[PDB]
Amino acid sequence: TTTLAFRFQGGIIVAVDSRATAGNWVASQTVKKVIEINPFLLGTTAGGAADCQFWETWLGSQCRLHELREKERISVAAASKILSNLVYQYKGAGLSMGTMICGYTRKEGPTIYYVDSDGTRLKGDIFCVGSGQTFAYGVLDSNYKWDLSVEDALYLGKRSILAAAHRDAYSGGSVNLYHVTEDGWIYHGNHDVGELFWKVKEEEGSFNNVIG
Amino acid sequence: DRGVSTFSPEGRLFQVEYSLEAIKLGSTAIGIATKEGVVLGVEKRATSPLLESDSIEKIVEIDRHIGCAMSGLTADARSMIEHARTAAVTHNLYYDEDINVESLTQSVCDLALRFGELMSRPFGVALLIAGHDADDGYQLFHAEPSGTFYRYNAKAIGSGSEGAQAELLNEWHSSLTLKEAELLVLKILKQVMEEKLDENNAQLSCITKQDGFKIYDNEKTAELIKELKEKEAAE
Amino acid sequence: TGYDLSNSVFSPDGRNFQVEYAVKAVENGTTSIGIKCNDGVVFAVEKLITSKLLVPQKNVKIQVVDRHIGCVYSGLIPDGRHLVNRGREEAASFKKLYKTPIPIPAFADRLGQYVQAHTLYNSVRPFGVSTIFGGVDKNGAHLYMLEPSGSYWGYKGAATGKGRQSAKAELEKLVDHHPEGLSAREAVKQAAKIIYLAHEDNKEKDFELEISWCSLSETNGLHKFVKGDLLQEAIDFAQKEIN
Amino acid sequence: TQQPIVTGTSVISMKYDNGVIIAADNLGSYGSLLRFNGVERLIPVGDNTVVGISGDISDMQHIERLLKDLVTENAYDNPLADAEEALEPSYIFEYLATVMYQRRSKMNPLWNAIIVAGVQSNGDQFLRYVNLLGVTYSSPTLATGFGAHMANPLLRKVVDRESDIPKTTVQVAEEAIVNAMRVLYYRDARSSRNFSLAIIDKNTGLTFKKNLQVENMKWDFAKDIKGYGTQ
Amino acid sequence: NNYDGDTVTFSPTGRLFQVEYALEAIKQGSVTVGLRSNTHAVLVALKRNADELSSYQKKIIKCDEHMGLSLAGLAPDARVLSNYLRQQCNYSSLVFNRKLAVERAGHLLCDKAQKNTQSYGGRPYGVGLLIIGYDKSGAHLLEFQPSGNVTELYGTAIGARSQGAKTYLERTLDTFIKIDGNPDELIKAGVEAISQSLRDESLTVDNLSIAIVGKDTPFTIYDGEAVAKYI
Amino acid sequence: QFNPYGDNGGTILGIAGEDFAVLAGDTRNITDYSINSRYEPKVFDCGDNIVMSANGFAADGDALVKRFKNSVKWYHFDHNDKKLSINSAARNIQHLLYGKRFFPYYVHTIIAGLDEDGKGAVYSFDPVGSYEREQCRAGGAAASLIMPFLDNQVNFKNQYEPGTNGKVKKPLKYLSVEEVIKLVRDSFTSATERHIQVGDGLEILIVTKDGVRKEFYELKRD
Amino acid sequence: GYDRALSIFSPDGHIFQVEYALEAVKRGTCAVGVKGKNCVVLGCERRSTLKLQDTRITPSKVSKIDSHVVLSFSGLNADSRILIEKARVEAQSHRLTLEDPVTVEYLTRYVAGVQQRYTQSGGVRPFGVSTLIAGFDPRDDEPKLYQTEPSGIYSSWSAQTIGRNSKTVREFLEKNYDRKEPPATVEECVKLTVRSLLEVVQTGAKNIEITVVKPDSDIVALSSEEINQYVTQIEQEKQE
Amino acid sequence: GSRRYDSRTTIFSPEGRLYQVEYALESISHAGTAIGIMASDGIVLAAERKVTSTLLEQDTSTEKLYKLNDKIAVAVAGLTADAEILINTARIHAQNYLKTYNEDIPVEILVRRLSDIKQGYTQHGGLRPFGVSFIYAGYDDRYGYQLYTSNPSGNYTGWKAISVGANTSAAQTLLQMDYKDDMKVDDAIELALKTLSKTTDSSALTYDRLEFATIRKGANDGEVYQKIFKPQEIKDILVKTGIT
Ligand SMILES: *[C@@](C)(CO)[C@](*)(O)[C@H](Cc1ccccc1)NC(=O)[C@H](Cc1ccc(OC)cc1)NC(=O)[C@H](C)NC(=O)CN1CCOCC1
Repeated sequence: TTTLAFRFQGGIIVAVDSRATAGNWVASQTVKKVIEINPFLLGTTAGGAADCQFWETWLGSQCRLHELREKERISVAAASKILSNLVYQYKGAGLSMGTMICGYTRKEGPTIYYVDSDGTRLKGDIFCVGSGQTFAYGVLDSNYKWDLSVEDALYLGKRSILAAAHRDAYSGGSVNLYHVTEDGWIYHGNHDVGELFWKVKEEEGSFNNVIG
Repeated sequence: DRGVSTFSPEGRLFQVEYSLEAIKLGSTAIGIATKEGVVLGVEKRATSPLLESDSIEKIVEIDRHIGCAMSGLTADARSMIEHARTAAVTHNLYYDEDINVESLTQSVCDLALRFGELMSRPFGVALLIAGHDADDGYQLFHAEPSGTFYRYNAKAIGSGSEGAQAELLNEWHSSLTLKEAELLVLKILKQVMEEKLDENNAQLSCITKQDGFKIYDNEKTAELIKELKEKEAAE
Repeated sequence: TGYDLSNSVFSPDGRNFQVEYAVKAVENGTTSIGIKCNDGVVFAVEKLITSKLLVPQKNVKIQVVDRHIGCVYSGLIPDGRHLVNRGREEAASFKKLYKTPIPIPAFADRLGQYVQAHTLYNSVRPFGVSTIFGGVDKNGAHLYMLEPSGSYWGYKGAATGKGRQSAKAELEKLVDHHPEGLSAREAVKQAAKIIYLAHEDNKEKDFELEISWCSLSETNGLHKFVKGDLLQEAIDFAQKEIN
Repeated sequence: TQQPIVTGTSVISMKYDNGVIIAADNLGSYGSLLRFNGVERLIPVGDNTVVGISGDISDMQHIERLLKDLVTENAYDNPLADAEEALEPSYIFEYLATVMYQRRSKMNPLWNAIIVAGVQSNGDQFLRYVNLLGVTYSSPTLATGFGAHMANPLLRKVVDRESDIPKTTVQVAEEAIVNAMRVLYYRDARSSRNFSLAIIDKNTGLTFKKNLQVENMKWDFAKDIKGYGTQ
Repeated sequence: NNYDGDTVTFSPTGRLFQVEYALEAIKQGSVTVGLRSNTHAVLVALKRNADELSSYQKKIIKCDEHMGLSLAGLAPDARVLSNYLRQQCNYSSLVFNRKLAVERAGHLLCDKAQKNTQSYGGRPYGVGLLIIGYDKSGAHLLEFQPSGNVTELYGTAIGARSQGAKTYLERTLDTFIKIDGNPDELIKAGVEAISQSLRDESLTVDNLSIAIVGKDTPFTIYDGEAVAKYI
Repeated sequence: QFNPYGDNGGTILGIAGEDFAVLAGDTRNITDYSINSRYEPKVFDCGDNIVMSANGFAADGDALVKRFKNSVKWYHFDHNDKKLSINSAARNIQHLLYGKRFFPYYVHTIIAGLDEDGKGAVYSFDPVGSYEREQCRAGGAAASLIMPFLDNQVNFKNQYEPGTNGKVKKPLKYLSVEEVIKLVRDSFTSATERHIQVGDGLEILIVTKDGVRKEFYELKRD
Repeated sequence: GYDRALSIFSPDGHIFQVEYALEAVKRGTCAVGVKGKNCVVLGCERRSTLKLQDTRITPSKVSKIDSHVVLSFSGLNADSRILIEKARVEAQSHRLTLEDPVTVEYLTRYVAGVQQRYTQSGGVRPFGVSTLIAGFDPRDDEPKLYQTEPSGIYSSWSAQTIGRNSKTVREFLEKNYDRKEPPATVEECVKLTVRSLLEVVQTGAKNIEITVVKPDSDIVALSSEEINQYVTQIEQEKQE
Repeated sequence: GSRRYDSRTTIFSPEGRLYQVEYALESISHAGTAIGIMASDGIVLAAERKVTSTLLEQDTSTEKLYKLNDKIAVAVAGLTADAEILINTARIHAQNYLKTYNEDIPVEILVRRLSDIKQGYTQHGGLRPFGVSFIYAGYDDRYGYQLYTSNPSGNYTGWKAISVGANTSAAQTLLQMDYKDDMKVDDAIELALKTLSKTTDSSALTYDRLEFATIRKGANDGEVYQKIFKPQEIKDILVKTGIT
């Protein structure tokens, strides 16, 4: 994996790859690594596939029960802490999870929480998680400003995953984009790296290391 | 004294039969099922004018496709609702689908007889569980503390139940619209209620396939009350 | 008073009225008997045909414990089954630890202690069955009869149920007239007669006969049901004696 | 977590036109020491099933008791215990299979390989394998340990697929089994000359043969062999 | 009187009044009928409603592909017992790869109901059950009572006014027992039998409930327009 | 020290069509270098038009199929004989597998059938419960041999329209049941040639709205 | 473990143990809650048969559950401690998992749930206590006042009273409290509360406790002299 | 079963009272009177032994007054055996607090916990309550000198002066009359003895029928001392105040 999400002027961008691995064997190229918990909450998956898939789905059930009991959508902070407290109970057992809980609420505004399987829980504006997190950080950090437009921010997220997809052997397949606003999350399509790379290379003039 | 799970000579459980008497003392709750949706309405019955009536929560959401109205010792219902909500969401987790209204009702009714010498006594509250699913469509169930549940086209429980049930018998047909069913609940509630019916002491709700389970606002119910009075005076 | 309302309570006599009340349930039930013979034991029971709708031969009341012990009882049938289920657990644990199949006297005390245990507390009800049981072991043939109190003894012949006194009288004659002993095949024929004679005390509904036996020679020391030609031969012998 | 101590070697078996044959030698090895020579490793259950067991003998004897106890339990409240509701080979197998997998799943296995051979009530031949891991499979020929490597090849020349079963008589099938037992005696360092054989036929029923010996052995060519090369 | 406070107490004449009061709950229940031939076994059940706006209480429950029952009395108690039967039927399948015998099904229910009548705190089950099934010894019909007493029959009926249907079946015994290889006619005989227990009311489309099991027929239930054929 | 896992070899394959779905698997069972059975089926009809296979360690495979079959049975009892949809069956299997996250079932699981719109569906699982719906999946020992062939022939990967300067891709389209079975047979004969744990026989279970049909084909026995 | 079902139904459909628990509440000292436009005031009676008391150390009638919520009660004093303790623990647990203090509705719902659980659990009797729970939700200026009782039912009140002679003070509040225009200021709200207690108490000396709660965890208890000034002012206006 | 013989100790009366608690209080009202008086510079504990026999060993005896820790003591009224169960629990609780926080336990905290235990016996468990009333006398650096009382109900309250056991009605009237806030310890000693001497059911109050104790800051500089009075010391203080 490679997953990212960052805060900016126009809300939150969330971008992920779609590759699954079993060692050097490419298990899948079409995997969904963004869990839609509710119209205002997203969860990114990185690490052990079943672990992420199972427990984030489970998280979605706990968030549903919260709003039934409390007649109010769960806060991003509370949602992230349910998950972080859960994995903390399993600490040492061998769970492998690198997650980001992203969403909007009235009291918090746009918020991103990093949660991982050894119990670390961190609020922040920018995070990149997964085997190719370093590659995404390189492109994202060097191009990031708060005053980015929705159009530019979407592209930067897409371009950062593409960068990691290229270099990281354990990332790739396709890019899944999301945009989170005050009105909720908006899906911005699946982008196959097969075509996206050459489209970006040509139009942007980048990736000069590759034989054109 | 005597055992909690004791049978009477007529072949009935004393404690279950006594809990039914508690339910008769409770406030009225009515449910009507149509092909366009199911309607649930209740009598709030504030004990004093200083009590803020909007805090009286006798209609309750279980899931987006299942609603619930109660009557009797309403405090006993909290754990029943909690179980129902957990069951509904749990099934959604295990099977990636909405849970059938009958299966939900059956799950709640399994708690009913789990008492003896488990909890110390039966529940002192009856429930009207209304919902929709893809298989059997719009459904209304009456769940008792005996562990038994009947499906109904329309049903009234509480203090004005027998009088209201006889009224529903005449009025109900298989081609009722939702608007008709809303007015019919208000009409019958106003008949059996002690105090005069208005938007503050009575509450309406419905469940449709499209919009799911919704509790009506006091502004919306007030207009349905005004629409009801005009139509009765019109003939 | 109130001494009979609770189980395990001594009356001023020194009696447990709840157990004596359980005996009344036993007396109410159908007749069952047991006959000890030369090299084994025979069991028989009265099955009342309530209706034509009862499937013949398909409501079996005699039960086997392990492979060498037969059990029959009168009174509350479910209580009897519960006791046999325990017997089967007891016999299984004995064989598990000690290898050899449980001896009849050993087995008898296992049931005896269990039934007696149900007279020690008010939280449990005494057993509503008298159980006639026995079989063949290393020391030979044994016949026992166990009661609601936990009381049991060894018997030459045993009987319980609504027609116990009739059967007891008929059993006593066999003990007197056959001091040297009674054969296994003879005991089956006699068992049929005694059930038929004991049926006079329950003659509204007609009945169905059911016999079983353990014998060192005839059944090779194992518990078997009497069926087919040998059963019909025993019925005909009984029919000839009543007329 | 175990380690097997007193062990039993190959159990071999095959189907034929009217039933099944199964065989296993009478040895209880203690490592390289051939300790016990009077060990019966074929155990009949009723008159229509034979269970052949290899591996740890203490665990074999535990399984013996479980089967012995299963017959007793089935007879309880069962007027048709010797007829329609008698124990079938398939029932006996599935029970053991369940036990074996439950034990491996508790990390405390019964250190055995088992072959259940028998005939069903409708005349169908039953033959199926199960081991310490709970792994199950069925085939016209089945064998454990060295039998799997040496016996199966020979037995598969007689019955290579399903269609070859009707074409195989009991005479032909028994000859192949007895031959395979000889080959195992030549080549298995933990095997003995003495063995037992069982036939379960749909017509003639259960035939249990004891105290058989491997005979017609070729050893005469040994005298002509000298050294290990030059000599 | 003084001896009916709980199930742990015997009366002076040797009666268990709590068990008898549980038996009374069955008599209040709606009528249901059971009967069989040699090939098929049939359940017919009169369903009951609270009023015209209500549904009709479902009486018949499926336990396995080859077994099920009809209830009369406390419905929740039927749910508890039927669930237990479902588990036992299922245990027999998973562990032994064996369809649970209808006779054993009865023995298991008897022993479950018994434990409730001998211990303080608990209560007897307040429901009667008619179990039908087709196993290795053909078709079967059982009558369960919460006293613990289970009885195998050719035909029977339990509930309110069940004596009318029970007498009819006692007369018709010789006729309906030989309805072999004909489902519809065996049902017709059952529908005619339950009709002898009707008063004022008659069999309507959403009132009648029929179930059947047999040689080449899994346990299936018929309700609604599917039972219009038999009115 | 006792090792509770084993490898029983073999390989399985699932393909989905427009109004059908197939689940294939060889009939060979092995341990180490010995053949245990030449015909031991591991693709099972589980009811409700759901076929299932759990390839890898046969003891864990059989145990899982046995539990899911049982899960289908209790679904009918608890929810008024409702048909278990393929998507619901998938999620249920996830919980079965993840239930043993810390002592896993050593199997790659594949189920096939039809979705609620009547269209063909294949779901595939990892050993601890991860799942994903696909048009195409191969599982087991020879998955690495077969899977890339499927990418090329079912999803038309790396295939462009002739003469379009590698600009226009070959359009995606559903395959007929006749064309799918051709790909299945070729996939298994190819895998049999180069993988020692694959051979003996091929058993295919086809799923349409009409029901579950079977087809068997011989494979090389070496 | 002691299992006996102590709370059970009777032929007429009543659970007597729960109803007898209400009688214990009726015996208890009076407690009143009045909420204004920007505040809530909790008034409490203290019986004057106890002189030689040490008011420094004697348990106060109004208890802080958190910095923003308070709880007063009527009924058995020992029983009230157990509810208060559980409530205080749940308050800290909520802050720990949700990262936000409890709402007054949530805290009330929890306390009511505990009370209910003791009406259908074996071996236990119901709480002989009714409570008034008041406060302000986090980042909210709308006043909240709730009431609970032994049965487990709870509800929101504009103003409410419980305890002995509560039916007298409830009568006073029903005519004196205007829904359209609640007490605009703190002084007005405290005065109305003291007025309502003066219908029942006896003397306005060391018999009345007042606790004022304002938004953003602003809670203070009034002293004797401060309360006495309200008593002096009300009596002079009364003589008219 | 056993239901038949259950007294149901933890239930309400129709009037909303706890039967067993009320009856336990009736029991305590026959016990020897115990008095506690709190002064500005200390606390006095005085108690009357239950009808003494002349052959009772008086010096090596403890019936009424018990030490919980160095800063806290209690006077007992009711069943002694019951009190000792509770006292050992209190002694342990005080040591747990010291072990946890490295500070002597505040008086109210110890009193609350002991009272919470009594409450438990009135709400659950099906057991009879403890037939005991305590007067707690103690000091801590928050509230200084403190007097509390607890009863079988588990309810506790604070006091300037208080009596428990027999004749509390008469005793409380006499204390309410002569007590004032600026009182000293030596004055409170005199008041305690004078109150017992008038409320006693005995003919005359003597040294052999009393237990007495003080908690002063009468040690050297800013520290608290507990004085459990010896027989001879009670004899002297009884003469000094002019009662004998
Ligand atoms: C990139 C591709 C690097 O793996 C991502 O982290 C990716 C995230 C992901 C999220 C959702 C769905 C699919 C993929 N992770 C994987 O693909 C993951 C890598 C991984 C494997 C094993 C691990 O040990 C805990 C940790 C990470 N791959 C898997 O989980 C594969 C498909 N499954 C297995 O290896 C099954 N194992 C898991 C551990 O338990 C034994 C069985």
